[PDB]
Amino acid sequence: DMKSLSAAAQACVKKMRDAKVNEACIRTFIAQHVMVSKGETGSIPDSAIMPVDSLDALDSLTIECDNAVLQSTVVLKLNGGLGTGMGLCDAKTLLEVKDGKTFLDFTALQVQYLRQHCSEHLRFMLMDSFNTSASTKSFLKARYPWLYQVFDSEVELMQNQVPKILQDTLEPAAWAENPAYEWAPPGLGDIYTALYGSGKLQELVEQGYRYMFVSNGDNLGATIDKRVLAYMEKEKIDFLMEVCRRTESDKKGGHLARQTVYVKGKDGQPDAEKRVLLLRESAQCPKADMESFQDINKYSFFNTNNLWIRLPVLLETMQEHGGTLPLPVIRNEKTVDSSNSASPKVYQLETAMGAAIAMFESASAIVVPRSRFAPVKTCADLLALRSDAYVVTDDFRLVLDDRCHGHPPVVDLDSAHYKMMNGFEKLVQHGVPSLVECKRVTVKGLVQFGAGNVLTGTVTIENTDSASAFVIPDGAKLNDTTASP
Repeated sequence: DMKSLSAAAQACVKKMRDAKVNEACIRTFIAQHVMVSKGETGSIPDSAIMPVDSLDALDSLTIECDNAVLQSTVVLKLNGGLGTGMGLCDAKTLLEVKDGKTFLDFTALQVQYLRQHCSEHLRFMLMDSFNTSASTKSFLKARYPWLYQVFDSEVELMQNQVPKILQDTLEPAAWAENPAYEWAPPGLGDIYTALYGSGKLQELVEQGYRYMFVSNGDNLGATIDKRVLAYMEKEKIDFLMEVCRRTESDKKGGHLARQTVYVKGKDGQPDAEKRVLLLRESAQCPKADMESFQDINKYSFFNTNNLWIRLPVLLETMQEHGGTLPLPVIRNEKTVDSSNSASPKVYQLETAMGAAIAMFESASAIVVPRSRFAPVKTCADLLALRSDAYVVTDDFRLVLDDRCHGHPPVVDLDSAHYKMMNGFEKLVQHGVPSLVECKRVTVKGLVQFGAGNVLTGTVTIENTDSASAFVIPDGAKLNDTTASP
């Protein structure tokens, strides 16, 4: 808290103040710092948690909220990330997904739709990083002028940065070579801090906003559902997390868990127990416990990052904690320069947005279909979306064509040539093949689609000479075949 801080901590405070990091962020970080200095490692072992047996599901819900609720609703999209995994040096949300629209186009259109059809007061917010801000703003200025006019004052929330601290001392790392490396984002849990520190949460609450839907900017599936709001009104939920069933491909990703608090009586005469939901990511899991962490039957619920928050409760909670949300610290072990392994060893302190599930008395989780968690991880994914296996709804949502029957075309793309965006674009330079009526397409080696290519059933296009490009001709219809030169 007040100093009454250690020298290491004060040095952190000093560096942040000089930099001039937001005070809420300083308060939040320092509280983490103190924990770490008292021995907190952030580890969550299997002994400390129980699995969650069952949860309500979205599919049970039919009732839609009315317009008046939406009027009190804020959409916040996390827009910090770069497109780096796909070779894209820009905000990930600015990647073109379908029909020449970005993720951000779809979100902005969805919002406009809600504003047009339900509620002009529904608010839209972006959480940007320093890396993404200018580009996002320029994109709006061109394409969404209404957002642009309010960008600095209403839309944009800035992510904080926090100092890396040396492992032995907890004092700020120094890297004369590159001073930026001294800093890191804090990461996703920082949203609460940013919202509080900026004064935005207070502003939102005072204007009468009641709900926030928070989601990844890169999740196409994350769209406002009116059922969820009605459910929140009805059940009086303060924090709601959407989860999907954890599949094998998610076994290395964050799961739901529970703990219990037994409150002995305590002059009521009744011994009470409360369930507490929490999130556990792999960085919190001891090696000994990892195989269990990876048991998808046992921990079957995966956090989507679609979160619904009752804003006044969040504010009141932050206020009751010295203007913070005291999320559990994740204390990563790193080197100040990650790539250089002789750099000083550091702790990078982060929190998870999802981890807020533990902070509220009225928190729950709801099982949602996988369609609500639809990121683009690979150019193979992008291929499927750009294809006619997907259609755009009246309200600007992306959904599978009916003919798919809930099954996407499976796309296998050679990572020698298509891992990155420049490579991918080249493959589709003369058009995107029709994949709707296609179960699987595999592309091996260097290929270019023709215009008007239609793939049916299972198709492989293989070119085995890497000094060549195999070009499919216009009109090609390939059904249940392998094509090759």
